[PDB]
Amino acid sequence: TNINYYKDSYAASATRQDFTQDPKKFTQPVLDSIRELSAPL
Amino acid sequence: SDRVAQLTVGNSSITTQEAANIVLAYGEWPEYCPDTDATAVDKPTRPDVSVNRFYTLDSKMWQENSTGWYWKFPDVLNKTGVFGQNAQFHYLYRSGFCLHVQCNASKFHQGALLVAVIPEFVIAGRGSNTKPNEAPHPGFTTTFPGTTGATFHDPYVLDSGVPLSQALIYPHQWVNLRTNNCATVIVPYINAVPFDSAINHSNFGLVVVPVSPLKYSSGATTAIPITITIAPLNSEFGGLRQAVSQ
Amino acid sequence: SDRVAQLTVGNSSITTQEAANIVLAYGEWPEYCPDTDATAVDKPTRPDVSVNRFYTLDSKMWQENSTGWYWKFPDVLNKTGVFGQNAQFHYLYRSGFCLHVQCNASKFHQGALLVAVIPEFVIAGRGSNTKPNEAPHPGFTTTFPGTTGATFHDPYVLDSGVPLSQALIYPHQWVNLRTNNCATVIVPYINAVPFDSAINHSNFGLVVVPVSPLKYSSGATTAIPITITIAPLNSEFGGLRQAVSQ
Amino acid sequence: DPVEDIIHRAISGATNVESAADTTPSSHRLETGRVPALQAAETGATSNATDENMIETRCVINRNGVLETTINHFFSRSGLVGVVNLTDGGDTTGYATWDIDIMGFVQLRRKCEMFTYMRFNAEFTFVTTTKSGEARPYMLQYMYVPPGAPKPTGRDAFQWQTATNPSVFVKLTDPPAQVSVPFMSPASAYQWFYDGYPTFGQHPETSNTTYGLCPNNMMGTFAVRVVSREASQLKLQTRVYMKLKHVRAWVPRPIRSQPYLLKNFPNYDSSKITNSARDRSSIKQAN
Amino acid sequence: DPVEDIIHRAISGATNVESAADTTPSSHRLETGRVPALQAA
Ligand SMILES: CCCCCCCCCCCCC/C=C/[C@H](O)[C@H](N)CO
Repeated sequence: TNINYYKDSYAASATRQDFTQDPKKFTQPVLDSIRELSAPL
Repeated sequence: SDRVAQLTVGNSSITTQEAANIVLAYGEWPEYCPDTDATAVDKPTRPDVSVNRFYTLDSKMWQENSTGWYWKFPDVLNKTGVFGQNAQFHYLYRSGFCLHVQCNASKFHQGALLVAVIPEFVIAGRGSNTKPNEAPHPGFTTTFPGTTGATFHDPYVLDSGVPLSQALIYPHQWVNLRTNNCATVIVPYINAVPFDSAINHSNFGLVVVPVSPLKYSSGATTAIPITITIAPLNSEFGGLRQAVSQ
Repeated sequence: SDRVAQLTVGNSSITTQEAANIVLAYGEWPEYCPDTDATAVDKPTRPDVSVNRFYTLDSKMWQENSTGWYWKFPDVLNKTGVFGQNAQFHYLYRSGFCLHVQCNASKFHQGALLVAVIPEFVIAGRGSNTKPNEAPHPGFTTTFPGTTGATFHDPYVLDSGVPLSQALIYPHQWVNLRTNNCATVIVPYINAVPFDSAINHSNFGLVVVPVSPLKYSSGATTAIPITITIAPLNSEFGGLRQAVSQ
Repeated sequence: DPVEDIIHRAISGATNVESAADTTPSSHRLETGRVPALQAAETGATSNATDENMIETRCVINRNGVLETTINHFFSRSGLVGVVNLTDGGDTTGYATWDIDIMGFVQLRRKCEMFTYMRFNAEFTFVTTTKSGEARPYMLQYMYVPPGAPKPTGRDAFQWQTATNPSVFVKLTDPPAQVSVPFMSPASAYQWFYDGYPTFGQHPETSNTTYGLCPNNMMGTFAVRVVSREASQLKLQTRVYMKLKHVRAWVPRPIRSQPYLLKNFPNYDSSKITNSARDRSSIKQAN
Repeated sequence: DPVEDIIHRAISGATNVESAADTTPSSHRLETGRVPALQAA
């Protein structure tokens, strides 16, 4: 419900927050899925 | 099943017994540039089998005191192969790389190497001088060592003034002599621009640093070479002109 | 798949690469005492995570001439941990044990140990005297050695006057240096009574006897420790009173 | 159809998570060939071993908020990117010029250098005062000079007419001046590390000073004067703060371990290497 | 329900056998990975 006083959108505030995570790309960048309960090799 | 594996691209093939899985950097595959992301209007060339394939570079002999080595990828391949010729005749370049590092050793050897793909890897000058005009700058041949590669002076900071302990934040794989004899990582094309010049810019470097040193017993084989194999993958070129190698 | 394994109880965990399966003594699991079998009318306490968990004792160094060792379980744990404190404040005790023995060695070592859980294991006096008043009796500290354990004088009879060859009639497992590096056995609570005092009575003993001796070659590691880990499992206590340790 | 060979995803996905993860009750396990503890660090994947698998846990429903750690709240804090000294009375002079670089000094530089690529808008705030800290009712002019625009050659120069170059007129006693800036790079992201050269040609091994520089980061110049026909006698200092908003970040990287010797270059002194840690007495005694 | 963690067989069975066990006719086997002889003591 924010407000912008100018017609240039980059002058606005922090806009809307967001929650997004996919650590899977940093944590497990592996091409064969490793089941967490089973032996990796 | 997971240990054994075979790659193939072009007319080249690699087989491994003792390999440990495969690293796909940042969870994305190499792709051709989409129409939306494209900017330059010329029709790019896509050579495929003539360019995309495994290229093997000269081998590094790893010794008890070895400090590590590094390479720059749209460098090492500029003077070699058909990939190198397209790179000299074209102003624009895009591709990903499939990377493979290989070190054999006996079950009586011990040690560990850290293989890492570190984008926009910028080596630094070594000296205490704070004045910008007299400050040392790290040579041309130290920045782009070419096929022969360059070695670290002080690997602990990676020559970048940055701690090696945190290098695990980069797509990386260990080659541990007791576990696996090779390391494999696929890198999609990353940069702030859709295409970029191959001879000027180096997208990413590779770092093989011997974290735990090399140790063995008398009578064992002393010479332990390290060999790297790189496959330019899903390549594109554009901006054709006369050959400029430098 | 069967070789690798991991236990867990309480806040403690054990992992093994080379383990060979698991022995469940007499085909029954540890249980709480059923209402029908119960006799004492007080409400027993069931501490769970504070008591049930793996406890590691001091390690025995196994030497070429080693004759074997033994322990008594509701003994070793009476002076250690929270399990030991409940045992001194309570007159009544019931529980089963999960037992794990661990001996590492290289593929160049050879030998075999016999791990066995032998209920109501009663050591005997050693001497030729037939008169009951002058006959020797085997000490206090030989009967209940405590955490430090005791060693056999003549393991062939198990100090009980009984042949060791027939000790396989007890829940048992071999640890063979070429096959497995550890032995694991789960023992349900057995006795002629639903509860029994922990400090007076020893339900069962453990026997690690080096059947085939320890042999290796010059230059190999000489020191070969043996370590035992025991988890009191599914414990119960009753008859609260002031602490009696002896 | 006439020739066949001419006839010819990702891995994961992002989950919206508003709060920290919970914990579910678990109990003892005794069986074989199920081992969450054993991992392989060689594969390059971090340990997927969780709490619930390792030991016995209770049921915990976690209400702790994860919001404050987003990159967009992490750079929402303003910092000092440059400070320019203006003396209108000394000799001729009359103007001050500051080439825009947010690498000028440390704290904000060290934050932005843990990512290789950043796209964002910015908000600049100009805190101006006397060398003595006092404020006096003088009017100042802040003119932004995009790349290729002619720089002011003096206090009376025609450069200051500003028919195009945006300016800010503010008196010195007034509240600070604050403006929003868009993302002006000719590329699609700022990049704090460029390995390569801006131009073609020969690259000497004696002085490489061309190396490392990325032209896409050059935003031009910020100039300041004081508006009068006669030269005022005063000394003046202008601190520049910038919020960093609407931020996106790519391919993170490690923090700087070593003190920064230079503004544009990641140089360090190799004799003084700090060994980021604190020294200790042997091992196996913790404090 | 207010707290979750407070919210929480054998192996074999006995067969009645009146007489000793019988024997059933078998023949030669030649194949792989079926080995009743190899045991682990
Ligand atoms: C009235 C004055 C307004 C000034 C507006 C200028 C805004 C500049 C754009 C944001 C800053 C871009 C990021 C800076 C890049 C680096 O600091 C250097 N160029 C590289 O060393």
